[PDB]
Amino acid sequence: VLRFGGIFEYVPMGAEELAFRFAVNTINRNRTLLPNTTLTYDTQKINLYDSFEASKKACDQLSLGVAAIFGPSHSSSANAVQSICNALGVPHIQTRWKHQVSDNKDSFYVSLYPDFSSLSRAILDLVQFFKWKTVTVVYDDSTGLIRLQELIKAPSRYNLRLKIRQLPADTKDAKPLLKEMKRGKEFHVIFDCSHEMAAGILKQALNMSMMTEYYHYIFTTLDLFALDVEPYRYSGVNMTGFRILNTENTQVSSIIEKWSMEPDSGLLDGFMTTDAALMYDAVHVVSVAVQQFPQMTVSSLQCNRHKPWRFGTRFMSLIKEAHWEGLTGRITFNKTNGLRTDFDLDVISLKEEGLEKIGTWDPASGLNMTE
Amino acid sequence: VLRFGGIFEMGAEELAFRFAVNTINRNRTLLPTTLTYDTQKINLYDSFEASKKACDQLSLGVAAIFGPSHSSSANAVQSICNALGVPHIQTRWKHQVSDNKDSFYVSLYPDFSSLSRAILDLVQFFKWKTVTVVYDDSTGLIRLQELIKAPSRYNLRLKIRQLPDTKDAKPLLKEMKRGKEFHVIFDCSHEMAAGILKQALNMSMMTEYYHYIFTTLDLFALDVEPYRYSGVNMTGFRILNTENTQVSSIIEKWSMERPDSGLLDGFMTTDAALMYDAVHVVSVAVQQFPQMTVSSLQCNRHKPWRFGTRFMSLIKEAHWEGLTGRITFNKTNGLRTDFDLDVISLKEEGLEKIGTWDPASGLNMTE
Ligand SMILES: *[C@@H]1O[C@H](CO)[C@@H](O)[C@H](O)[C@H]1NC(C)=O
Ligand SMILES: *[C@@H]1O[C@H](CO)[C@@H](O)[C@H](O)[C@H]1NC(C)=O
Ligand SMILES: *[C@@H]1O[C@H](CO)[C@@H](O)[C@H](O)[C@H]1NC(C)=O
Ligand SMILES: *[C@@H]1O[C@H](CO)[C@@H](O)[C@H](O)[C@H]1NC(C)=O
Ligand SMILES: *[C@@H]1O[C@H](CO)[C@@H](O)[C@H](O)[C@H]1NC(C)=O
Ligand SMILES: *[C@@H]1O[C@H](CO)[C@@H](O)[C@H](O)[C@H]1NC(C)=O
Repeated sequence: VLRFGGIFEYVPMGAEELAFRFAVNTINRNRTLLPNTTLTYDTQKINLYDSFEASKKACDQLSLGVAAIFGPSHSSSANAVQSICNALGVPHIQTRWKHQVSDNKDSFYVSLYPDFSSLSRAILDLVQFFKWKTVTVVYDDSTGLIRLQELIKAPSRYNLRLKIRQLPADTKDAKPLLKEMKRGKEFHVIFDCSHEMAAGILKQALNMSMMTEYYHYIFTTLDLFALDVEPYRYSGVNMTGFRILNTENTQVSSIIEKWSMEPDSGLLDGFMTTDAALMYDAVHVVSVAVQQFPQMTVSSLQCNRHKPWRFGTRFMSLIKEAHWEGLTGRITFNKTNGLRTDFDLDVISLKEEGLEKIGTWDPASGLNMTE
Repeated sequence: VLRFGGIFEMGAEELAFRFAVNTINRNRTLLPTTLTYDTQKINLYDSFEASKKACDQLSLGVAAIFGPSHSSSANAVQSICNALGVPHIQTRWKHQVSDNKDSFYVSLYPDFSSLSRAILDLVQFFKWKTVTVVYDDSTGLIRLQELIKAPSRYNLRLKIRQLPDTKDAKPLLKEMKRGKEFHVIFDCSHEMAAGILKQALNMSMMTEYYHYIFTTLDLFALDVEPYRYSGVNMTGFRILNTENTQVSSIIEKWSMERPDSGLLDGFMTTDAALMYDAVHVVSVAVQQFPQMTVSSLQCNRHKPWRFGTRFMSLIKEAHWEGLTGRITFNKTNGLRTDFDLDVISLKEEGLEKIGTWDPASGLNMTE
């Protein structure tokens, strides 16, 4: 019997927090996992973008005695708990993308979120398939540039002429930006934002008769198809994106169901995000690591009192090597970056019947289209 | 008599800090009071060690911490400073976040959105149609983003590359030479720059066809001797007013205290000059607040700093003529968005001021 850690936003409850609890409870029930063990956990609710509070709440979970911390979903917060985890030798489990640094030499952490250099290369692979010559990439926050940088420096190695814009704070302030694209005849567009931001801008692009067949939008969000695309079914507009969540598999469909069993924004109700799906998978991927390490026993470690974690290098090694078929498909880590650089995607596009798989992608095979 | 804080990777910023408080002590005009300080040497890119060393300086009792010169390290001490209400003094650019609501901090480094707008103002003056922007690390994209999204509002067609090893820049140079990319912007440290110029030279890439612009403000602490009569054009900016002799003599007694790399020996970087100015800009704030007294504050024991909101207010309002010119802060971002630059270019006599710039006036060229 051992304990896990968790840090989530403070507020109604969070979707990642529920995917975490729900995950350890189905690990308890399921015989195959922990036939001689039981998962308990400790939840901490911190105000995000607060490195200090995240570090303290982290140290409280460390003295309490955890085998791994599932840190916050933010840049600053996650970097703090990542450094504390690397110091005291306790594994850090990130479920989102954060800006990494070459200088940084932390090793006690892994990220289940699909390496975003693989996704940027999948996007341009999709632009190659569409034979696009021009394209306007519009991002939400500045980190978007660091994210899909492999796409930004394609025009230098390729024959591409892409403009690049950004949208302000207000959601509905996207109309002026849309006026400039409409006016600039920029029909091929990539959007770097959350599926919520996306559903919001599509509702405005619609008001600006911008949903014709001339336009073709690609989306960064993997939760693209948790969107109510009903209003744009027969508008003639094309839309494409990726999906790492294998909802095609019924095992995944039933898990998503018992999870959803527990407003007019444009989103569909009763859906599981990839952030929630990645937290659920994280719990399972670390459960298979501890499964191969029956001699595990948490320990009370203090931040002020320097003291590495006993079974750290061993546990972290079993985690970076773990291969697990989860909701998001085959899960494996780049031995160098402990970063998930190899994964399977399903390219999907809007049709007159709705969004549907038109092919697959992956860093290896490249781009396979079911013509 | 009060104490200051400092965190560094001896270093040039650390010496500019000590040197700064010692000249504040000597100089009558300031502290007619005495400055003592506490130095901490942390391994950079270590949020944890930076937070602990910071809390040790907080319990010790400081009036302000001059945090580390890194993203992660500076964000940690920035959050701790905002919590315990002690002013944070950053001297470099770090990626800021809209969500972040910390207020106890200011950055003397010139707002990099003003510099990105000065760069394109320079590209407008040169009437460049094409241009290849090559950055060093990924944060460069976030930095000069105001330039990257110019092609959408303007008539510009700029490529964009990244460099990996210093000497591994040759393949990148082959692609530019081959792609006829003569107009080039470089986003890197003056050390990286001096290194790539030495290679561009070996590749007969220093002709009059090429024209390089540089992000580094320490551009002209470079040995540009080998490219004097090569015919190549080179341009950059300078916020350090070495033209002013007061600044020239300070830089001198500084270089009196402390390899074939392409750099010039005995120079003061803008990072060191900004630390020196920081100490003075915060000294003028405490000068207008004689009722100041440091306090021992604990991290585990929540307790804001008494004269925090007041001190931080006197600092964000402080106007000070320093080594880097007039220093003032954007009331909203506590970020130095208004400053004076001196555009400089390589001639047959060497680098020299060919004009000035600033967010207000725009671009003034001494034709
Ligand atoms: C679109 O939005 C405008 C306001 O921006 C509103 O006045 C108009 O009724 C809308 N047009 C339609 C028919 O959707
Ligand atoms: C692992 O990381 C290296 C270096 O970033 C990268 O080149 C490689 O593609 C990654 N591994 C895989 C198979 O994705
Ligand atoms: C440039 O570098 C090459 C390879 O090291 C060297 O052989 C050559 O002499 C250099 N060019 C000159 C003229 O210095
Ligand atoms: C560089 O400067 C000289 C000054 O005479 C100018 O004639 C030339 O056009 C410039 N080089 C470029 C980039 O054209
Ligand atoms: C401060 O920054 C804002 C952008 O955040 C800018 O619009 C404003 O002009 C700056 N303050 C002034 C008036 O100098
Ligand atoms: C242009 O520079 C001159 C000095 O050469 C300066 O006196 C003048 O104020 C500048 N013009 C303006 C106001 O932009």
